[PDB]
Amino acid sequence: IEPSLVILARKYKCDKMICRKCYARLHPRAVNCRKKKCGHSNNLRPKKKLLK
Amino acid sequence: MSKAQAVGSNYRVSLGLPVGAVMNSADNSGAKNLYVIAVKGIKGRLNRLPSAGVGDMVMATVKKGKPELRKKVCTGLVVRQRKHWKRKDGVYIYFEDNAGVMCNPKGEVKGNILGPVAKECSDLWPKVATNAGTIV
Amino acid sequence: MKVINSSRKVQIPENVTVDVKGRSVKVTGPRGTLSKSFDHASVDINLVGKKELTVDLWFGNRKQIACIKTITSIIENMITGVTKGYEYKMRFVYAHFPINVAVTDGGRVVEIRNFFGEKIVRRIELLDGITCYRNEKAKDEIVLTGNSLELLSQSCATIQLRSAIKYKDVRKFLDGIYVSERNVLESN
Amino acid sequence: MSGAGSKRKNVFIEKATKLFTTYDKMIVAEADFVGSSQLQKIRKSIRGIGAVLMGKKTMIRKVIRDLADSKPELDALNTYLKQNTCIIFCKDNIAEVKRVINTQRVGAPAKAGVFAPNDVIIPAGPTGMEPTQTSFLQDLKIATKINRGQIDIVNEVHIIKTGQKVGASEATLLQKLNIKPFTYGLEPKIIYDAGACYSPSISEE
Amino acid sequence: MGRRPARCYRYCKNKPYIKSRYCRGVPDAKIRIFDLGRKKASTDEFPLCVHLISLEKEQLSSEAIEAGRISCNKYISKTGGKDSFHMRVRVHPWHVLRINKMLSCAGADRLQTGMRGAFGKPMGTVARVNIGQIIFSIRTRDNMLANVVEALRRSSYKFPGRQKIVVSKKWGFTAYNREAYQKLKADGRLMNDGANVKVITNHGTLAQYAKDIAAAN
RNA sequence: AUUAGCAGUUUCGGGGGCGUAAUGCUCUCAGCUGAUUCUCAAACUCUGAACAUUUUUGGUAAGCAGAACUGGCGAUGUGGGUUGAACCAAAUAUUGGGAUAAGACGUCUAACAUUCACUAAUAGAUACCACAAAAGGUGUUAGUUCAUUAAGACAGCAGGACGGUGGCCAUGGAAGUCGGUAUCCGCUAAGGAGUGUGUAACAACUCACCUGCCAAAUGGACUAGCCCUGAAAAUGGAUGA
RNA sequence: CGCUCAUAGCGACGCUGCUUUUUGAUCCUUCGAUGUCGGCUCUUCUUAUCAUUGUGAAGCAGAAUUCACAAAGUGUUGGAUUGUUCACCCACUAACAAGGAACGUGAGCUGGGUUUAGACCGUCGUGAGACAGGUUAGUUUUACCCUACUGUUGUCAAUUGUU
Repeated sequence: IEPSLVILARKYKCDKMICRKCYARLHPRAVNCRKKKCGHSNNLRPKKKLLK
Repeated sequence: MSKAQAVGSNYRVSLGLPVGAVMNSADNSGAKNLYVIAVKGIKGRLNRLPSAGVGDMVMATVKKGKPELRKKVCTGLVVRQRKHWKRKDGVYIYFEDNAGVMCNPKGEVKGNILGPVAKECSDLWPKVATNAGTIV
Repeated sequence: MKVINSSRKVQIPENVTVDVKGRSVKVTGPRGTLSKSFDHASVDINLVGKKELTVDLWFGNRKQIACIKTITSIIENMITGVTKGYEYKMRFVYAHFPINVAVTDGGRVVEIRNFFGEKIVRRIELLDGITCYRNEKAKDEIVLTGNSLELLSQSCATIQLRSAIKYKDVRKFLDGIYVSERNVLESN
Repeated sequence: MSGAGSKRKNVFIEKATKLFTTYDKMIVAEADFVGSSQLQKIRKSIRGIGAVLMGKKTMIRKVIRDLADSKPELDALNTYLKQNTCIIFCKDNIAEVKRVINTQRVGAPAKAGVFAPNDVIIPAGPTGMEPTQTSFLQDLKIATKINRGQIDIVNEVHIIKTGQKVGASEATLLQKLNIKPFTYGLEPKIIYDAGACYSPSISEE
Repeated sequence: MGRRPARCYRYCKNKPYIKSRYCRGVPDAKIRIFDLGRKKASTDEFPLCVHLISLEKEQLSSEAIEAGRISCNKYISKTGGKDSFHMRVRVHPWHVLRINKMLSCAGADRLQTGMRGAFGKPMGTVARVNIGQIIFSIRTRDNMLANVVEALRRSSYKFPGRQKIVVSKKWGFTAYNREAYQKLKADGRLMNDGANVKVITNHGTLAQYAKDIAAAN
């Protein structure tokens, strides 16, 4: 119930590949940036998880 | 720092003490004078001296006093000034002399204040208000 | 380039009636009436009878070819919406302040007072045609409903994006109203 | 090209045509839900008497063997173009194969999108619903009613069969509770002969 | 180089200038090592030759070469061992760079130092390649036509200009192909030293096969 | 000038090993010799041809300094390159007609038609000449080669993802999943002594792997065209507009 | 390197660029003369953005900080020492970012220095004298022309017949 909510939240914010030459937030299947500043590129990393 | 006042900050009270202004220590401490080095909350211009009206926190140094305090930049408060200013009332007040007090960076006067303290100052700093004999 | 496209067909149920004039369709169904324009080159968009609407493209580029399918999909969506409407269930969540949502169907608007302890009453008007209704399961959801998917989704998006603190860490908080079930359609 | 790739398909062809004329009787079973733990107990009883041999959609590569036998593939009951199948072979025990196959079944809750067995009852009523799980019910678009002093969506009957996908919500409900609707494993569709059908009738016992 | 941008000596200009009795002052080269992996291994072991050819005619520096080889030497342990690699580099830095320095880099003068005697002091070295010269050969097993390819890719970044990379049809450090080499081997015409085939002639060997034929592969 | 192993020495220079030990026997190892191997040159050669462009030395370079050949400029306009000492056409008594050269032919501006791709950028557009690179792009265009597929591929969606066993190592605990080494068999269409999430470690989830549904193409690694990224500078702004 | 983890942030050994805010290189213009340095004053422009705006990354829990994009719209200080740009400190500040304009700005100033003649010292020189060493004293001329700018009349010589 509560975990579901958390996962939903993550879905739109946290689970997105976050580029590198750019820092554009994309989507978990990404292999490009869709930015003509980034030059599309193929430097996608995951967006990091929470840490205290 | 702090400032916590009051709730605005007044209701400005006129430039009176530019920097390089010597004023009376008006406080139970070793200091007799207070040379004003600069005033807190002065964003500049281009050849304009920082100035302290009343209730301005003023980085200062003791020119003449006991040598335990001298040769040391230190925080103080302008508590009354000879340069007149308009209040809400309508009336223009001015005092007999330029004067400040000693204080912590937070605005804590540890001595008791000699002479009139000026209502604006009282309104601003609570500790100052407490230690005043005369606010009038 | 310039390969000659085939047709893209979309089925039409006998519940609805699809008009088309000047490369600009109009589905009419029981629920209402959606309208949409499509502007392209040599895109013959015709009716076979009252069972198939066809979209064509004589000598398409790759770009041109791509958009045909999109067009078809959009008309399918319209068809769907005007016979059995779209329903987006949005769940809202934050880990301390209870987010106060309340609908006003007179204004056709959702308003959110609390969400991060923000004392603003964050509101935005829902798009034309669509409505929300205050559905409860434990004070956790709002369910938007509509004819047009395009509008409905936009509405959802607006209240999603707005409902989010825009200062410091995005992972730490869960603040927002997010779309949970979007594939569901209102029952008839 | 053909007869290549990882873990070759050609190899499987040898099993599905040459060993399809070395047994007396057969049974066409259904494997769309049974596991490997459940199934390895039905690869000991069956293995001793015959085998479980099927490459899966290699009945169309059986047409060379149908020259003499004339075997039905699309003609028999179940055309096998909607469900997975695994043919059971037997020669020693032709009578004691139809029931021991059903003895190794194991019951469990339904899964998300599974093809599902013959019988699938959804949880409902006081036993089939909790008071804490009413929120979930409320969330759903379908109506909730008070039957027998409990808030429920009310359905305690068969709404799906073999080769019909169970709903997600229903599956979730099943998983949450301790309700196991039906015991399932390798379920016979029909009994099968060499070049014919012996009995075109289901036998779950 | 370290002293300057390599774009100063990017391209081949001037006549070749070498460490000689007419240019004795030159500093020692950055590479004094043209080795990688097991050099003791026989040519009959490793049959695959992955080269790296400079696509441009240019002055490819000693430093650059050094950088390249270590990149390959740091793509030996992460993939495979040292007993699948061999490399003679095939490009030494023979040419030496002259550098006419100036005193007033931070200081000042009214054209006192200048070019009044402009000759450059030897400082640095460089290898003068062409559009089809080999700058790194890797002899290896046939199980690495990916990893030595990717070693050499890494090297390519250390070098000026575009850099082609090629998998040969020979056994590495040998004239013969794989269809011809194999034929020789079958026939007994092949013969091995250690990391180099000799191959048994019929012109020199008219009637003296008592050493060549004895040690045939 | 320089790289590499290899053979024969190998007892030798030195380390040991080998029979209790030795200029006695064999190795790595140095040295000697032999046949192969990498690379090499203004001041090497067996051999050895035919301001501008080309050749060419110093210089990081210069619209720098210095040479060779040829042609210009200077001494020389004219047509063209928007503009211009040297570029291209082409040489200059005064004219007419003709037809051309370079170069152009939307409009400025004398001169146009037809025809096939490419470019989706605010790009790009007359050599010298007013710039631009390494390196990137699931932008598009074409091309190369390899693999898979009606034995059911590819994509999605669905089912399964087991036994020996928690193998053997090690230890608070490491039980497929901190880490070390082997990494096989059973039962199978098929399931790594296991790809991560996770757990004191587990469990649970996920992947490789196999198969159902659907139904004809699909996947990849390169290549080079244009295009995009790379690509920041001071008055306002330059494909000449 | 960053406990782990190449690329949060850094980044060897290398390589590729750009800028003309450094100093050289050169000698093309200027030696019948383009007033050198710094400061004050004033304007404009650049972006390679210090702050502020909106954003996106982070080893971003919070606060704080670092990294990047769109952005040059608005800001970017008072002082001690020094002729000093530069430098270094004190204090304020949201920040006290980097730069250009004949190294912006001498018929705008100042003349502190450099930079004539007087003079002193040190070292050098037999000496006259030298010093890119130190010290002290030492003329800053002319706009009324043209344009530019600031403002001011006035003609739109039909301000569309006149006012």
